[PDB]
Amino acid sequence: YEHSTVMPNVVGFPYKAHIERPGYSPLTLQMQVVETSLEPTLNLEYITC
Amino acid sequence: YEHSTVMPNVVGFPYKAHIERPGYSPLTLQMQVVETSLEPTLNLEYITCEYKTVVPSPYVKCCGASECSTKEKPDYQCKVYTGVYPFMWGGAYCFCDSENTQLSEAYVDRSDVCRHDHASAYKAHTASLKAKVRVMYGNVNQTVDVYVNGDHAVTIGGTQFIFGPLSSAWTPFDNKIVVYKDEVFNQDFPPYGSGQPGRFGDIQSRTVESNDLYANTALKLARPSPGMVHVPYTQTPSGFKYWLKEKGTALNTKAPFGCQIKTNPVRAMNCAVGNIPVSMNLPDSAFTRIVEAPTIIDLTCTVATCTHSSDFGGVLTLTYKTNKNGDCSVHSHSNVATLQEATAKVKTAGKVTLHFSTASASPSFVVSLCSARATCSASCEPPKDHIVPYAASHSNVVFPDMSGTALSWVQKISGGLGAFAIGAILVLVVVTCIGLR
Amino acid sequence: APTIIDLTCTVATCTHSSDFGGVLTLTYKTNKNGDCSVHSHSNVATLQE
Amino acid sequence: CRVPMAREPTVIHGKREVTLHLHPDHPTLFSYRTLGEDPQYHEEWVTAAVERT
Repeated sequence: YEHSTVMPNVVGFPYKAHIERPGYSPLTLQMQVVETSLEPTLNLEYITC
Repeated sequence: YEHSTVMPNVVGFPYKAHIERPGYSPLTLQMQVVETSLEPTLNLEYITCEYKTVVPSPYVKCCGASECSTKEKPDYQCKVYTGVYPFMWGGAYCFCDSENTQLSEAYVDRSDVCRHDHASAYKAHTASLKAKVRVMYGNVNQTVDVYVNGDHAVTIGGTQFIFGPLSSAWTPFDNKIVVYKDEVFNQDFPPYGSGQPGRFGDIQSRTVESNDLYANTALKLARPSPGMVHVPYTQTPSGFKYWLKEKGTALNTKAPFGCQIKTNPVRAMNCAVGNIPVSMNLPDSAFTRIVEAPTIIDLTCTVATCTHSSDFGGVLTLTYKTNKNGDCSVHSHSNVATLQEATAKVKTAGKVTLHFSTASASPSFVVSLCSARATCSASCEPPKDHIVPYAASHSNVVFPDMSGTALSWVQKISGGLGAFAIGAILVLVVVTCIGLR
Repeated sequence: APTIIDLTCTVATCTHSSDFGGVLTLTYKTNKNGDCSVHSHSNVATLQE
Repeated sequence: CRVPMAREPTVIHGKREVTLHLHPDHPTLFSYRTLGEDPQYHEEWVTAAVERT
């Protein structure tokens, strides 16, 4: 059963997705982030010492 | 107590007859068909099986002259040749140089084995229903086999059930059928004694054991090539075999209404067509005295959630006010909803929960708890699966009831529109009145 | 799943603090006992449970 | 007489229709009939992977 939602990218924000499947009891699916590494690609232009 | 009702002829549909005898507590009666064979009466028009060309060794009466000794075997062929010089191994066959005869002969005959590999050609005219039904009232949990014609009367622990004739006489089998091994084709076989070479029934026996064998098969002889003793013939191949290759889509794969086909006692099972009228004679012992059935007051519907899914996708709770504890029947008088349970347990706390299926966005049905009533309503939801592996559990009633949000909006526009029309009519009439008087 | 009927809010006290500074009690009428989901469809509130 | 049971297909649900991922390994049959009224029958010999709807 597909279900698409959007959460706020805020660490420690107790987001609570709520899926309403007709013919079934609605299910609350709580989820939260704990750390979001943002690693960029690099190119070593040169080294200075 | 005579009671007549009609149940849909859909295998696996939990129908629930609700008999209400005045002076007695209402009794529910849930029953459902589990299998419905449909056997048509047959006449064995004839039987066809791969032929076999018997070719007796030629009677080469050389140094003389043989004669065509005609016979009466099926498609018998006898040919007499002249100026023929057999060349049996090791040298000529007789001291003459010419003036010789070969009495070639060949005739058709049923294959050595088609008691095992024949294809009957029955001709079916009249159907005959036969159903296995389960009934659950009080506690009998019994299943019986009945002939659905209105004359078979089955007694199930007291009560007597007679399943009237099927509402519709629809029969998947056409006038003529052809049963080979496990399929029953809706073919149109040629009538006996008129089979054509190559197609179905070039060989036609009246019965598996009988010996008539109308064998029109274009068996034709030809003169042997010089210096050899063959008996050449040019016979169109087994017509029966060609039927096997070009049989087409067997009825098993195109029967309407999902009618599964079986062969040995040729029949169509689980045919979901029409209704089955049911007449029931009940002894008083089955019923329950009113004074003993817990009375119900202040009955009220409140649908917790409705989803018109194929299965029971709606839960309604009834709030009541009883005098004692026990069990008694429940049922939905209307048809837009079908209850799962038949008998619910009533407790001092005025709360009982029932599960119901439906197929309308805004169903409305008079629930009946024990002996009371409550106009029941709901605002239903459509499921999101597009597919389920089980059949329906709700008569396909999709038309909403008045007071539904769909119709309520229609009522609102019409009511406002109607008032506008009335206002114009009144204004025009008043204008006409003052103009006259 | 247990069925719920006659649902109504009543907020004993709401202080829009950073944490869960608002408490609301729901009075209902069920048929049995169990557990099932709770969620606030609107975003102006965020439930803890 | 023994006979194999072919690979079960990978059903894919859809609006009022399915799309089966037939995965045979030798010529098999495949026939679907709409068990309503006046069905839409079908019968074909599948020889390789197909995506019949």
